Amino acid sequence: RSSQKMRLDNDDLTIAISGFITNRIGFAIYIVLCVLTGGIAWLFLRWYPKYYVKLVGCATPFRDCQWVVIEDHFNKMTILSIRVKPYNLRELRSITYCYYKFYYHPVLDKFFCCNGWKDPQWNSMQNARSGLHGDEKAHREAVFGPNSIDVDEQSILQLLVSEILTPFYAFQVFSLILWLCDEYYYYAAAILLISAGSIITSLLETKETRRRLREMSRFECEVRVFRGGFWRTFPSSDLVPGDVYEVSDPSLTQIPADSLLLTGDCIVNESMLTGESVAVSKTPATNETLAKLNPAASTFSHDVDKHFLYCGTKLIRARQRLDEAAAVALVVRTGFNTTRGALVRSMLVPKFYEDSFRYLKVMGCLAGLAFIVSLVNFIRLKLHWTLILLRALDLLTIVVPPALPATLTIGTSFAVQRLKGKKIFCTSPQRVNVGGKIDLMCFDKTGTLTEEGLDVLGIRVASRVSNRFTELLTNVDDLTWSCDPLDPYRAALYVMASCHSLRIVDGVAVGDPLEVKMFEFTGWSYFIAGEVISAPPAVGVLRAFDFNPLLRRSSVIARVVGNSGGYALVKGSPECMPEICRPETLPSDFDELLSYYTHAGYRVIACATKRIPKLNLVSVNRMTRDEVESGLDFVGFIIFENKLKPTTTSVIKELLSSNIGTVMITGDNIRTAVSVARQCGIIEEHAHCYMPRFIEGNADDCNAKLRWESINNPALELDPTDASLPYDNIRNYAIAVTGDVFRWIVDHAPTDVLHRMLVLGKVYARMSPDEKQELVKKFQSIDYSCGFCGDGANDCAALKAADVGISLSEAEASVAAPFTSQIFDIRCVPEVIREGRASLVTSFSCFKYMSLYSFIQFTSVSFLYVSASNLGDFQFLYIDLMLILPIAVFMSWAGPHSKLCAKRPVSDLVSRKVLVPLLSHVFVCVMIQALAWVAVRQQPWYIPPIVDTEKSNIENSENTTLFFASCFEYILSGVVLNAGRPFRQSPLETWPFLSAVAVTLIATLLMLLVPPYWLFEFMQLTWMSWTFKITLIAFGFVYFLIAWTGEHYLFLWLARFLGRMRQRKQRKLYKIVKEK
Ligand code: BEF
Ligand SMILES: [Mg+2]
Repeated sequence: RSSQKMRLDNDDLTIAISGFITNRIGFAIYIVLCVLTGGIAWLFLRWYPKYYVKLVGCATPFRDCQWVVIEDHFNKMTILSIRVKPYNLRELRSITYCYYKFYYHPVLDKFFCCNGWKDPQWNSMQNARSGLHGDEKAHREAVFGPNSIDVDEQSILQLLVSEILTPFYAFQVFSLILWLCDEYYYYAAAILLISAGSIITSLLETKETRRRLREMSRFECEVRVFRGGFWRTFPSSDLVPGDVYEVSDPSLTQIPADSLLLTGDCIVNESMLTGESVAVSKTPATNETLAKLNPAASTFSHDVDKHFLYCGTKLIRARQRLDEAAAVALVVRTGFNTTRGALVRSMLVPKFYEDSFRYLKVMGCLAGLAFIVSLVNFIRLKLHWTLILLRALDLLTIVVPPALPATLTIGTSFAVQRLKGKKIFCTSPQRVNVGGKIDLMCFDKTGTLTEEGLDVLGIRVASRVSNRFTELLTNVDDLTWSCDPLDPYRAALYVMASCHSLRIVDGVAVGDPLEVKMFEFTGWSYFIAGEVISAPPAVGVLRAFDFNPLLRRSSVIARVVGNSGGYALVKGSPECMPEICRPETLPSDFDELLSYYTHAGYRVIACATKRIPKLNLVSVNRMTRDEVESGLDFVGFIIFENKLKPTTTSVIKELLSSNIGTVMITGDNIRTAVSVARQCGIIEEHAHCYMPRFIEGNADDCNAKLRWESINNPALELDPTDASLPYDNIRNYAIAVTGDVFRWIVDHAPTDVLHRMLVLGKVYARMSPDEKQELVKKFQSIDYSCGFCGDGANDCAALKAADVGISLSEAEASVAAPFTSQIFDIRCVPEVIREGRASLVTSFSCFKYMSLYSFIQFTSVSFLYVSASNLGDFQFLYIDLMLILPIAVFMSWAGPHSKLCAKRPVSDLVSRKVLVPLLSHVFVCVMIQALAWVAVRQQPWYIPPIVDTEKSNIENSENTTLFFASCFEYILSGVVLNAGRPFRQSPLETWPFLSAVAVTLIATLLMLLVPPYWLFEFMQLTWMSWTFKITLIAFGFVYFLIAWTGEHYLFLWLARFLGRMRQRKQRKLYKIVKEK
């Protein structure tokens, strides 16, 4: 065999592998053998390697191969090499591509994806609790390896060539060489140092930020592993499949590796990997799950899910110790194979400046014509042969300025610093300019909009005087004073505060996460719990009949200090309670209130009490459970909820103000996602909802029909044959799609169902990571640009597909986003949007200015190549150093405004609104230069330029006039082409830029009006007339006025005028279509 095609199911790649030996016996044209090119051939074949491979390697079978080459379906090429190890076949020939680790098979002569995955013959029969008896940490750790070591930025060269190395290098290097050959001492060095400093600074900054963020993601833990029948502590990075450890140990807080409980139980919280906001319980494996276990499965059935622990899931509680341990666990998948890991690896597999590429190619095309005409004129004047190339090739390096990327990078860093000054850290500087075109902002529910746990909302009390519920009573302070365990209020306070199996450790209890929050809601101090000292008596606890799967309630026998008798306090599930309680106490509104509080997403809990007169140390053990819950008295409801973060609503309001659509994408259920949306503002307060349900046939059938119904009032609907419009509070509505209906729609849709759904859909629930990324792709296909404020691994993949990615937890693997935040809130988005818009407008301003610079320079030179006399060699330097770089750099020294606006900056460079003002600025600048030149042509003397010689003489009156006019144009155009009040702070407010402009203009005025004689010789000036010296000032002033008035009024009007003359986004059509 000599080739192979894989099939990668986790991410569709279908890679192609082919093996090649190293150089031939004769390799005289190898990359370094082409030393005549040196680095040129290296550059040529670094990106496109087909010639590289055809030059070097020939086909060899995989048995004797020396390096393999990998080809995915993007037609993107890569080259890897095999490794070698001499023990268990006699050699593990293998390769590694994007963290997939492919093993050779000496028997069938093909590659395999880790031989699939292992199900050991010794493991999983009945009892794999023996442990790794002997040497099974060396003979088996070689195959599997350590736990999730990512990369150390393989070499600096890839980072340099990807993040920083712009395509402008070739012409820039040629320009530096030409200037070196043309006696440019100062400016070549200035350009080289500025570019090198900026690039090295960027590379070092990004490397250090990446290191700082990656070091925190290690999360290394310690575990008490069985080895050979002994108990030994070990680091978390020393585990292989078939190795037992223990869970009940207090020092453990996160599951090390994906596992399978064998003895005991536990309660865990899988929030981040799935999205559910409810803690889950686990149970052992009964020798039937072990046989029905294939670790290769992408997602398990319900049983094996019920017995697994997922790596990274937070451990809440375990069966406590009796010196021993009661929660052992087996290890099945370690490394990248873990479910949390597989998202990280599959994230990295898939690999505006093109406008600058267009400008570069157009400028090169124009430089061709300029070169042609310059050579024609030079050969017409038959000047010295050497001087028919150098000064006839400076045209190219002055029509394609090389100082552009440096100033763009500096302007970007002036915003990256402001971002890092607000606790927001950026790991990819390019995305800042993408922040100014966000037209949709997607969120997540658990962890970003709302806190990650359940919080008690209030207490409802079933009075005994009138069988009617009472108000919400959100605070215990009002609870204590309320009156009518004979009093139901106290019988509710006791059950909230006492009656729980909590084990306090450090003044804050640890245990089941439901009654804990209840305990802190009570606020008392904790086998007796005395009330807060700031009148409630002291409660005593005797014995607890705790939770049972069959009977959903728990009970406690308590004794008040003051009273002689005792009480039985029970807390349970309202579904089963009424058959226990005394029927003449239920307030007849039980069903309605329960249904109301359940159909909104909340969760409820019922309390009941029973007085018992005779209680002693004997009857406590004598009486069984049934007598405790024989007949009791209902008290009321304890209502949970999913609390919002305190500041989310204001941020959502401000985003809705500035005409930015918002949607919510979650993984929880829909019944609470709708209510969470309705509280904050994503859905309007009175807007209806509409859900699509299969009228007949599940997602299996391709012919199934879908009915779009309401939620609050069934039997009502909007159109299905498809209009997504109200059939037959009606102008506003929103569609909330489940997680399987969306899959069926994307599988089958008339392309109008999908589009109207995507325009109207607001609250998606039960969505999976692949569903999330397909949704983001469809969102971008209808011509959006959607940011994503995700926080967990469950939505890591989407964070890569979005245009702008934010994150809320740098600790976990959500570092995929180009951004990262250290203040966990939604208060992070408006700042990013503001900075993005300001950076966009500043980048366009600087780009237009630096592209007008070239035309100024070219016109000034071309008025002079008629007589073959350049500007000089020091006026060039003054213009290119003291005039451009200060103005161009300091024009980006500002910050964004404080408040958002409904407006939006332009985003397309080649549009008919960024280019027309530029060309008209050119057509006023050339007008004023040629005007001054004509003004000096006739009225003043000395106007003859010296006839052509071997050395192009440069002391004329056609040099000095077109040097001052050019200088004034540089300064004033730099002032005018600015970004002011609409998206930045007022220029008058910030001093650096305006003071730089003032000092430079004073310098020029001093050099013109009364020039020092030593400087009058240092440059090649010539004497002028007082009147003409005033005239130059007048020309500068009128350029200022004309440029300002045109830039604010004229050229935008002419833009629309020419657009209308030329008259002779897939969405924003559907909105009008469905306006009703
Ligand atoms: F925690 Be979220 F659902 F990504
Ligand atoms: Mg999550």
